Amino acid sequence: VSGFADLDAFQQWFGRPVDKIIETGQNFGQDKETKKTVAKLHQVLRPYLLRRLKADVEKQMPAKYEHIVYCKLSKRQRFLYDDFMSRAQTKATLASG
Amino acid sequence: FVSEHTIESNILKKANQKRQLDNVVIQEGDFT
Amino acid sequence: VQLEKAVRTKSNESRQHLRRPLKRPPLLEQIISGGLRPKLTTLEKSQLDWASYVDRAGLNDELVLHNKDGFLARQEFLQRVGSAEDERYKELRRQQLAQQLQQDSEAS
Repeated sequence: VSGFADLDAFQQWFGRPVDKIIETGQNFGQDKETKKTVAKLHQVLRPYLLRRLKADVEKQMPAKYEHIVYCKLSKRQRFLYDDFMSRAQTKATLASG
Repeated sequence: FVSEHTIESNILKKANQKRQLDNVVIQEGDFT
Repeated sequence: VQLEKAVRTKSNESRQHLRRPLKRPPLLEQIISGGLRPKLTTLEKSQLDWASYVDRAGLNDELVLHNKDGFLARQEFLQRVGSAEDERYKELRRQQLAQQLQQDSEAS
């Protein structure tokens, strides 16, 4: 019986607090009880974990430049989009097939 | 490529959050 | 009877001062608390975005006209025609099977 911890037994040990605080990352800067669960996870994962970012190799490493391109909508595709979206909002919000 | 005033943008929004999620999770490496 | 009367003759209840810290915000909670429009289910967030865009851009009338013509209307017409000819084929099959059965019963 060398089991690590049950999928339900891992919900007490971090788990629900982790995705509770983390998904509410706006208040995650409080780090009063969040640091407890984060530290527990770090300690429990240290025996089996190994991660190294691009900080280990940076002397000759071109950087990444993220760019977002905005595209307009064509006339007949706009017609298609409006028709489909109005039909979907009329069907889903109420009785349907 | 993201179309303005469309559903796609909203979907894109979701992704970015999960990205920074990892940025406040992974802290392993060489322990002191 | 004295203790009950003494307890019932209290000093009123002046300790609360009408406490109501949030729980819950009327509309800010529903629209943004926090990100991603709590229970957004992006379809309706897209509804708000598309309605605002079409209103501000003033594209409502031609869109309404072309959707009165519509694209899915042609699909509904095609599926109606398909159902009609399928029903006709089914009727032909049923009548032919009935004729074959009556001929077979007559023969034997």
